[PDB]
Amino acid sequence: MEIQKKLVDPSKYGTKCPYTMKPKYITVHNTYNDAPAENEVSYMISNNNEVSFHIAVDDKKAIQGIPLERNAWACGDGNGSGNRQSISVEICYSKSGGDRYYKAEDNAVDVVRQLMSMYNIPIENVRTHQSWSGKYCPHRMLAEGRWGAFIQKVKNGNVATTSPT
Ligand SMILES: [Zn+2]
Repeated sequence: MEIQKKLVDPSKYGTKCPYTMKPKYITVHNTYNDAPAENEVSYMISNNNEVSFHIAVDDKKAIQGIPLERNAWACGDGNGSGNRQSISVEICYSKSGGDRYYKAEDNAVDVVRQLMSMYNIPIENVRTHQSWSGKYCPHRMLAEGRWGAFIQKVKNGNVATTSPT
């Protein structure tokens, strides 16, 4: 999966990621609304709002907006774990639920494994927004029992042993 780079401006760092920290975990979220990942990033990096994320992936494209060598306020967990040292991945089109979501999820898989490989994050550190504080973000994944599946998919790169064929 190809990641786009339109990372946030240094002047916006201290509203999206004022601190610098190395990510040890990964936090996956599902989108409650449908939009291309590029839309989410363009919006998020320019926001004044506390909540930020690193990489957004949709069915079409994957775009990263917050530098991974910095924090991301995502969980509202303050200084606990993910807000400080996790990678926030936002799956776009989760609201759309259908084909756009299925690709977006599959695309996140490929993206997420890269972080596990590069930053040395075990699949055991991939957590939900609820796993830190309790905001239900991966709604689709949690409700349909697709979280564990996603996690196994990320483990290898989509075609891990979790899809019976
Ligand atoms: Zn969230």
